[PDB]
Amino acid sequence: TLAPEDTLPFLKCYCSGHCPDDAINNTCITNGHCFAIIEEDDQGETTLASGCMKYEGSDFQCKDSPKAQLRRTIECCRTNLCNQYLQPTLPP
Amino acid sequence: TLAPEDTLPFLKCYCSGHCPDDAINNTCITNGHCFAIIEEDDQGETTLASGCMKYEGSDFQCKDSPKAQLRRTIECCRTNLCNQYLQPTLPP
Amino acid sequence: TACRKHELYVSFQDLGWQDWIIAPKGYAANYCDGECSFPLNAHMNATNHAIVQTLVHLMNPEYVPKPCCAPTKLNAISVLYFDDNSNVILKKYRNMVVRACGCH
Amino acid sequence: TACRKHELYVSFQDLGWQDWIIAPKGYAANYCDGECSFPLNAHMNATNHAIVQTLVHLMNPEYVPKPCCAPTKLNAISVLYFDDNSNVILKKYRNMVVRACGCH
Amino acid sequence: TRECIYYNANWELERTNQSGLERCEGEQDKRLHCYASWRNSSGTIELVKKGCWLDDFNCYDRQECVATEENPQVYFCCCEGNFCNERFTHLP
Amino acid sequence: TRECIYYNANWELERTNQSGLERCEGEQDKRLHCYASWRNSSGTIELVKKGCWLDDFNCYDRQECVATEENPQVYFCCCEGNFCNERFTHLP
Ligand SMILES: *[C@@H]1O[C@H](CO)[C@@H](O[C@@H]2O[C@H](CO)[C@@H](O[C@@H]3O[C@H](CO)[C@@H](O)[C@H](O)[C@@H]3O)[C@H](O)[C@H]2NC(C)=O)[C@H](O)[C@H]1NC(C)=O
Ligand SMILES: *[C@@H]1O[C@H](CO)[C@@H](O[C@@H]2O[C@H](CO)[C@@H](O[C@@H]3O[C@H](CO)[C@@H](O)[C@H](O)[C@@H]3O)[C@H](O)[C@H]2NC(C)=O)[C@H](O)[C@H]1NC(C)=O
Ligand SMILES: *[C@@H]1O[C@H](CO)[C@@H](O[C@@H]2O[C@H](CO)[C@@H](O[C@@H]3O[C@H](CO)[C@@H](O)[C@H](O)[C@@H]3O)[C@H](O)[C@H]2NC(C)=O)[C@H](O)[C@H]1NC(C)=O
Ligand SMILES: *[C@@H]1O[C@H](CO)[C@@H](O[C@@H]2O[C@H](CO)[C@@H](O[C@@H]3O[C@H](CO)[C@@H](O)[C@H](O)[C@@H]3O)[C@H](O)[C@H]2NC(C)=O)[C@H](O)[C@H]1NC(C)=O
Ligand SMILES: *[C@@H]1O[C@H](CO)[C@@H](O[C@@H]2O[C@H](CO)[C@@H](O)[C@H](O)[C@H]2NC(C)=O)[C@H](O)[C@H]1NC(C)=O
Ligand SMILES: *[C@@H]1O[C@H](CO)[C@@H](O[C@@H]2O[C@H](CO)[C@@H](O)[C@H](O)[C@H]2NC(C)=O)[C@H](O)[C@H]1NC(C)=O
Ligand SMILES: *[C@@H]1O[C@H](CO)[C@@H](O)[C@H](O)[C@H]1NC(C)=O
Ligand SMILES: *[C@@H]1O[C@H](CO)[C@@H](O)[C@H](O)[C@H]1NC(C)=O
Repeated sequence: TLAPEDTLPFLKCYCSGHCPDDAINNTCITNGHCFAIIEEDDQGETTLASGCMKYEGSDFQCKDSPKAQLRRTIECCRTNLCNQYLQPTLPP
Repeated sequence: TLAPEDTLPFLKCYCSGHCPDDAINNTCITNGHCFAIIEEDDQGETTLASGCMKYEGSDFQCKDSPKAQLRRTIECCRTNLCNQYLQPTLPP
Repeated sequence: TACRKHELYVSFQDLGWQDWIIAPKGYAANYCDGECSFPLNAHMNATNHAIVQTLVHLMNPEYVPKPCCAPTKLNAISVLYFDDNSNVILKKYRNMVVRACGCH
Repeated sequence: TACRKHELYVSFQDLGWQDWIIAPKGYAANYCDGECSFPLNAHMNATNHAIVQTLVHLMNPEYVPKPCCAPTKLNAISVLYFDDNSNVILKKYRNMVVRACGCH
Repeated sequence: TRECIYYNANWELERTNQSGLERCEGEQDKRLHCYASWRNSSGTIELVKKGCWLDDFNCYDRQECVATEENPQVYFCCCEGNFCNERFTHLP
Repeated sequence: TRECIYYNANWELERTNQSGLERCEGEQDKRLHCYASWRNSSGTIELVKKGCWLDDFNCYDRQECVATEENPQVYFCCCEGNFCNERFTHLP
């Protein structure tokens, strides 16, 4: 009836880093998944981010980092505000 | 019947600078206009160029240079290989 | 810094076209600027190929460059301009203003 | 240097997806690169807004940047991948390879 | 869903109508205006073109066709509404 | 305009056909191939999926379905032609 890559926005994602112009109380209305990335940039200071995906291409962006210079971990949960109470830790 | 901005390629332009992968004996099959630009880059060495336009937006690209840092002159003729025997000279 | 449709008002008066443009005397041609970095969110409208390219950029930051913040939706504007024989002509110039943006 | 569709073959073996991609084991995802400068020719496929932006860049090279060499035509590729329950699934991923390029 | 009074002095040039009622057609979620442009010279009024116009900042919420330009070659006024192309004035 | 032999072991999962003749549909100016993928284990052959495939470099001008992979989990072969999904082999 309608393709899953152009699916109606229903899922609700939370917002700490990537945060759009119209998110209300840090809430994104999305149609793909909810993601939480714990990348620490080069300098010892560590970062955090929790946001909403667009579903198209998420298959590539939802596996663990294959072979990248820095270390990153991205958990793709489809539950409303699952990225809320999420604290990942990069494995050595 | 069909819009002039999506017009069938018929015009024939000549090729000294901008020169596509499949121009045969320096000839471009276009649908807009034929242009000849005599811009000299900053360094005293002067350049030359003769090629084919895409018609869309040519109204802007076919007037004289309004207020630009360097000096350029672009003659937009719609005759086949008109840019061939064309040698412009920038006016002071 | 992120993929974001910035605001830009370009006036035909300073573009040398004031002699052959009756109206409008300047329109809002929003320009698109920013950077596209992993991950590409919902609002940063991206394609599958943009994601693949920005993933290849991770391993080889020198061989393949990052995708580009480019417009995705455009609108036409009506322009009432003079002709070569001082004839008034109306034309709807398509793809003139930017309505959205995304990583390409 | 000009807007030109370069050639790039990306292999899923070095992208960490060799465990859940049966075939193809790597496809030609041509990346788009180059520079867009005045004038924008017939082969450098351009829009009206790209021309307006690259004309504004002439007067103000600092306020507004040049248009970007970005893809204009894309094709889908068929991928036979594993699922989360070791189930073989075929899917036509749209917008994966680049067929053309232009200034946006 | 707008409607303006279409007038054109070059009807014979492009095989069009010299007058009539033009039903506006524009993109969704966008406003549609009417426009009136004429030639004024030493008290003589000679309309050149009246009709429809796409979304424009210069005529937001204007119920009359008032030209604000100070002595141009062709006077132009844009108005938002239905059948606002009836009259016009040159109040700057 | 190609045509392949569609086979699918997960017909009951997605409410599809376990077999049949599938008429290929692809983009213009692009070739269309057929593909056959099966499971081989100690002399036992168990087909999983046969059908259509878009343009791919790995199966240019191949009249048979020959798998060149050295002992993968699921054998795969791509062939260009009409009804080339009939047989298959594991010659590396
Ligand atoms: C990716 O594409 C989408 C869809 O075109 C773009 O979303 C658009 O974002 C703008 C800016 O926030 C929205 O405008 C605003 O919308 C509401 C209207 O109630 C309000 O907050 C403001 O008055 C303003 O008009 C626009 O509605 C929205 N479009 C849709 C369909 O939701 C997005 O900006 C694009 N990405 C980038 C990086 O530009
Ligand atoms: C702007 O868009 C056009 C149209 O898609 C692109 O033109 C395409 O250019 C390629 C490269 O030259 C052409 O491929 C070549 O065509 C002939 C086929 O006989 C031959 O020389 C080569 O074997 C090769 O296949 C392609 O046909 C052509 N497309 C069309 C419709 O003519 C152009 O490349 C785009 N601009 C940029 C900057 O990429
Ligand atoms: C075409 O051009 C003529 C000539 O410029 C315009 O006539 C002008 O009409 C305006 C109407 O507001 C006059 O301004 C007003 O005039 C009187 C004093 O003369 C007074 O009511 C106000 O103080 C104000 O100044 C203006 O004087 C008059 N110009 C001349 C030279 O008599 C006419 O309106 C134009 N018509 C169109 C359709 O554009
Ligand atoms: C499924 O797997 C079995 C087991 O590996 C495959 O049997 C193999 O068949 C090939 C056919 O070319 C045999 O290779 C040839 O065998 C003989 C000597 O044994 C000779 O003709 C050639 O020198 C060549 O080596 C191969 O030996 C045989 N493997 C075993 C263990 O007997 C079978 O083909 C596979 N089937 C599919 C549909 O993938
Ligand atoms: C455009 O012109 C046509 C043809 O003139 C208009 O149709 C009618 O034409 C007659 C003369 O043949 C006029 O007297 C009428 O006033 C015209 N209108 C009607 C409603 O009969 C036509 O209406 C004009 N407009 C459009 C939008 O096509
Ligand atoms: C998909 O399945 C349908 C339904 O099974 C096929 O239509 C026929 O179904 C009967 C059983 O109801 C089979 O015996 C026939 O072989 C099927 N084919 C024909 C031509 O009668 C249908 O053909 C299958 N394929 C497609 C592409 O829909
Ligand atoms: C948003 O938060 C405000 C206070 O921060 C609260 O009063 C309100 O309930 C919330 N509204 C919505 C629409 O989420
Ligand atoms: C192109 O030029 C070659 C020699 O440069 C000449 O023999 C031939 O006539 C020309 N062919 C075409 C198709 O223009």
